Formats: sequence, structure tokens, C-alpha cells
Amino acid sequence: QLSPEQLGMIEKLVAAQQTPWPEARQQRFAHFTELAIVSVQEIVDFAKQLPGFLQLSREDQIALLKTSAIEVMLLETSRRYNPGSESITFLKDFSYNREDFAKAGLQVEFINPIFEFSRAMNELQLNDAEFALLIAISIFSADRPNVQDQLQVERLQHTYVEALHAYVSIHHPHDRLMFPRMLMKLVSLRTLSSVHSEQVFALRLQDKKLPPLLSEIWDV
Amino acid sequence: QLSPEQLGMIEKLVAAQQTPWPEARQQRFAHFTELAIVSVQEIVDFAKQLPGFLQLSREDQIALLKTSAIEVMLLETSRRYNPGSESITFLKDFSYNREDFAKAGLQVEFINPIFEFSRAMNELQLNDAEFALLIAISIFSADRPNVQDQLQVERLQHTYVEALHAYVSIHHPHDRLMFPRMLMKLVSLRTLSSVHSEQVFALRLQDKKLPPLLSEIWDV
Amino acid sequence: SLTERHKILHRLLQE
Amino acid sequence: SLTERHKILHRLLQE
Ligand SMILES: O=C(O)Cc1cccc(OCCCN(Cc2cccc(C(F)(F)F)c2Cl)CC(c2ccccc2)c2ccccc2)c1
Ligand SMILES: O=C(O)Cc1cccc(OCCCN(Cc2cccc(C(F)(F)F)c2Cl)CC(c2ccccc2)c2ccccc2)c1
Repeated sequence: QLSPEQLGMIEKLVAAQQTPWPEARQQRFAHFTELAIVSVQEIVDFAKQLPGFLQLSREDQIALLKTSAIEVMLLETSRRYNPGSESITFLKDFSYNREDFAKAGLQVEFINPIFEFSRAMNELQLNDAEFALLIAISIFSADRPNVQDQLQVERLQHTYVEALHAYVSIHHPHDRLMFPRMLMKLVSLRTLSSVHSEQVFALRLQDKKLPPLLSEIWDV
Repeated sequence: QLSPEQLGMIEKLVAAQQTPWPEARQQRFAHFTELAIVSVQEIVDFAKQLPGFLQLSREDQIALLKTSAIEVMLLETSRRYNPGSESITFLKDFSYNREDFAKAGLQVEFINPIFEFSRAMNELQLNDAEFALLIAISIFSADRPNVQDQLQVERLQHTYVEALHAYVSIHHPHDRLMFPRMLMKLVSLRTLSSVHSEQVFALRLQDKKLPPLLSEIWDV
Repeated sequence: SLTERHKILHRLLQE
Repeated sequence: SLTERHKILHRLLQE
């Protein structure tokens, strides 16, 4: 049963979320890495709006954002996926398909799981509330490396879990599998994070440079 | 509400689950790798008893078992963890602490997350039914590499999810967070699987040889 | 196939 | 600390 406090919290989260494309290969890469920077900036802005987040130590904020950023970017990307054209649209105007990503020099091993995830997420047909809560739940993962106040992180995570459960019970009143199905996507996101670290590793083999913000959160 | 069919299925799963320790370092390693072989054999025997499993293609059986084996081994290990002595007991008689594992040549980066997981799992106090269902749910992961009948794998997984939800509602009638908390451990298991692939990689740098069964499922 | 590359697991499954 | 090693993220958080 969705409480007034939960309703108000979810609505607030939803409300909080409301180089040119043409070496030539590396102009595409610069365009994409620049869009990724925009996503990371938005992730940080949203995190700061999450109840409980700014009360964690700044070090715990950084610990959580360092490793959740790729997962939240993947969630945000899934949300922008167009099943009919099999494309993903960034900043409302920039639409891209698998070939576009390959042309930027990204590996097939990276591209294909992200498209497969995006397609599986699309079948779920999550709305803005469900995406917002799942992003919150991904951010408040107590098992991230270097988290100090694991108890508080876990406590926070559970309040978002409980809100998602109650919300989904109104959105999907005859399908009790929707709630766990959503949660189970967080499992796929963990595997995808390791696919991502493999792409980051390959970029440095190729002497392909991540811009400073991206390098800071992802380079070893 | 737990149905008679679900009750009978869970009971069946539960019922289905009912070299010496002293280079000298490598005798410890041989002892541990041999215990791991016993666990893998048990995992395969249990999988064959899971409703739906043997109706998948043999290739899909192998796809699911190849990548779930480490996760199921980790679940089984968590279940054998003794919080008071901070030890893990294998085959009822062989008990080991962190130092014992380090002495076998296993990396600290491997040992410490497994102990941290085991401790977090222990706090949940899962019973035989909950472990059995979570193992089933881990095995029936449609997103594993090289799975053909993803729809059928997912369909199966959901029946175990629904059984766990109903069971936990009887086991934990006043705590609606227990069910999702259990599911969320599957997320940690995915990260741990990548910690494991890093240990496997380090063993081959060290020219340390996995026995044939272990080499077959894990070596690249 | 995975099957051809996993003989021991395959045998365990066939038992 | 993580903080000292993540200047840009730290600045974004401080804003
Ligand atoms: O649209 C908006 O509002 C802002 C927004 C939201 C979400 C994403 C976004 O830009 C992403 C640009 C595409 N991209 C860049 C990228 C992301 C993560 C890591 C890397 C790097 F490590 F390789 F550098 C890169 Cl280059 C890639 C994109 C992708 C989608 C589909 C297939 C392959 C790659 C992606 C990858 C991971 C996570 C999210 C997107 C802007
Ligand atoms: O007790 C039983 O009934 C049978 C049983 C059940 C579960 C596990 C088990 O034996 C595991 C022996 C300990 N072990 C071996 C190992 C497992 C996985 C990979 C590797 C390798 F790749 F490195 F080779 C090894 Cl050596 C290690 C054990 C562990 C526990 C705690 C800290 C560090 C390591 C472990 C690791 C991963 C998964 C499960 C256990 C017998």
C-alpha cells in the first residue's frame, strides 16, 4: 500500500529528472564521450536530490557514484531505446544504431550486450517512476567497493525497494512478477559493468584517451 | 499464497539437497580444488532435479551450468559459514578460516569479498528452502552467455521467483523486505563471479593448474 | 558448440 | 582517500 510519504518521494524523483557527429572515427568517439560526460553530470545532479544521499560522507557519495555511474548510464540508455528503429536517442536529437557505435571504434563485445539489455528493458515498459526508483536502488548499493557506512546505504536502499514494491502494486495490480522482474535487471547491470571495464581496458591498449571526468571514474 | 504445487516443488528441492590437508602450498590447493570438484558434481546433480532443466537443450543446460556454477558454489559456501569462529566448513568435517585460504595461494582480493558475502548472507539467516530456490533462480538466468531459449529460461526462473515470494510470505509474515533482500544477493553474486574470473586469470599467470573439470568450465 | 568443448560436464549431465 | 583521487566528481558534488 503506497503511503503519502512514498507517493511524494517518488513524484519528487520523477520531477528531478524532467563536438558534431560527422580519424573521423575519433570525432565520433569525441562526440559520444562528450555525451557520456553530460550523462554523468545528470547522474550526480540526480543523486544529490535522493533523500539520504547528501547525509552520507562525501567519501561514501564518491564511492557510490564511482561504480554506479555506468549502471545508471545503462538504465538511462535503455530508456532511450527505440525498438521500431532499433536505435538509441541522446539529448532528444541524436539517434544512433549498432553500426554508428562500431564506427566510433567501440568493440562488438560492448555494443551487443548493451543493445540486448536495452531490448530486454523495453519489453518491461518501465515508466519514469520505475526508472527513477531503480536508479536510486542502483546508487544505494552497500556492496560497492570502498563504502564505509554500509548499514546506512542498505537502509536507504530498502526504502526505495519498499517504494518500488508499493508503486508497482498500483501500476501492475494483476502482475506480481513485475516488481521482482525489475529488481532482477540490477543483476544484469552488474555483468554489464564488467563488460564495460573490458572496453575501458581495450581503449587504453589502443591509446584512445577518455576525457578527464570519464578517466577519473573509470581508468585504472 | 503458497499453492500445493509450489509447496511440493520446494519440498522436493530441499529433499534433493539433503588429498589430505597438510609446495605444501599446492597440497592445500589440491585439497581445495578437489572439494570444488565435489561441489560442481553436486550442482549438476541438483540442476538435473530442477523442474524444466532437462527439457532445455543439452547445450542450454551446459550454457546455464558453465556460468552459474561459481554463483551456486558461492551460495553453498555462504551456507557453510560459521559466524562465531569466522570459518567455513566443507563436507561437514573440514573447517577453514581466511588464513587457510591465503596459505593455499589464493589472492586476498578473492578471499576477502567471499568472506564479506558469507557474512552478509549469514545475517539473512536463509533456510534450506530459501537456499534451494535462490540456487534455482541463479541457474535459470536467461542473460547467461550462449543461451538459446532465453524465453523458456526466463519463464522457468519466474516460477521459482513466484515460489520464493509465496514461501517467504509464510516464513517472514511481518517482513516484506525479506523477499527482495534475498533476490538482491543475486546482484552481489554477479560481481563475485568477476572477482572469480580474476583469480582464475592470476592462477594461469602463476602456472598453477586447475583440475580438468574446473579448467573446462572456467579457463579461457 | 559448447557441448563439444565441455566433455566432462556433458558426461555428468548424461549420467 | 577516494576524494583526493576524484577532483572533478568532488567539485560536481560540492556545487
Ligand atoms: O540523452 C541524454 O539526455 C544524456 C545521455 C544519457 C545517457 C547516455 C548518454 O550518452 C552516452 C553516449 C554513448 N556512449 C558513450 C560511452 C558510455 C560509456 C562508456 C564509454 C567508453 F568507456 F567506451 F568510453 C562510452 Cl564511449 C556509448 C553507449 C553505447 C550504447 C550502445 C552500444 C554501445 C555503447 C553507452 C555505453 C555504456 C553506457 C551507456 C551508453 C547521454
Ligand atoms: O561442503 C560440501 O558439501 C561440498 C562443497 C560445497 C561448496 C564448496 C566446496 O568446496 C570449495 C573449496 C574451497 N575453494 C575452492 C575453489 C572454488 C572456486 C574456485 C577456485 C579457484 F578458481 F581458485 F581454483 C577454488 Cl581453489 C575456495 C573457496 C573460498 C572460500 C572463501 C575464500 C576464498 C575461497 C570458494 C571460492 C569460490 C566459490 C566457493 C568457494 C565444497
